[PDB]
Amino acid sequence: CMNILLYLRRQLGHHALNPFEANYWVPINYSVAASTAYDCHLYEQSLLFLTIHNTKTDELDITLLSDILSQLPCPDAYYGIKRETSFKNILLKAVHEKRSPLAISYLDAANMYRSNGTKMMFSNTLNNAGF
Amino acid sequence: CMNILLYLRRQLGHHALNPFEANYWVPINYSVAASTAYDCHLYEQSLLFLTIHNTKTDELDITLLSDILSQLPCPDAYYGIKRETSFKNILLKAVHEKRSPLAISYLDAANMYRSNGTKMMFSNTLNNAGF
Repeated sequence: CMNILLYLRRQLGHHALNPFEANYWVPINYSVAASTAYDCHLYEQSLLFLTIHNTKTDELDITLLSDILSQLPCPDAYYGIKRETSFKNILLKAVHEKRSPLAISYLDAANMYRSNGTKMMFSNTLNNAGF
Repeated sequence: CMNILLYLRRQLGHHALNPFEANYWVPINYSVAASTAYDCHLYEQSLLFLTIHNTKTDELDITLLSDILSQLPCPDAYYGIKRETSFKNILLKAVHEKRSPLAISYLDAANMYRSNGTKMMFSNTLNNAGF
């Protein structure tokens, strides 16, 4: 369904003034299509559908955008949106970056001592660091 | 016996050219006295005997000096004598500082799997680092 929607989108709709109007020349909602795409694991399509909706109505879902940026295979992703800067957010940022200064080992040690998939993150950081 | 030795060394020697040779009025080898003092747990006294012996014979026991400086209460000890660096001198020097740069945690982690005392040094390094 996403493929046929995109395929109709590329073709020039009849008596359509705007190419984006040709995208909506079939009346569809881009948020639900983008959610289905991200559930279909083809993330570039989900990003395209988000861009369609934002260019139309500016209705980007922050949760969906953050999740897409996370799971997206591109290297410089997951930094597209800036989450509320808490300890957990910088813990995730460190475990994704895998940095030695202010290493995620310190953050996960704080989590374990304070009893706050953190275990998987700690083990991954330990194995990827070298210890 | 060490108390008598020191008491006699302190006294003014009649027709004695040097206070140095006055410290050697009773013929003895100060190196064995210093080793006994180190075994007597009076490390400052052991260093005094070691330096008087080195003033006489210039024949200090390097291993004995390292053993003395390992337990000396002064914080800026352990660096008087340099041990030619190997993968055991780096670890032992980093244990004392308990520092995160040039991580003693890293060297301990490497040695715990390369199999190159440690069962307490590692735990104390981890505790001192704060993890």
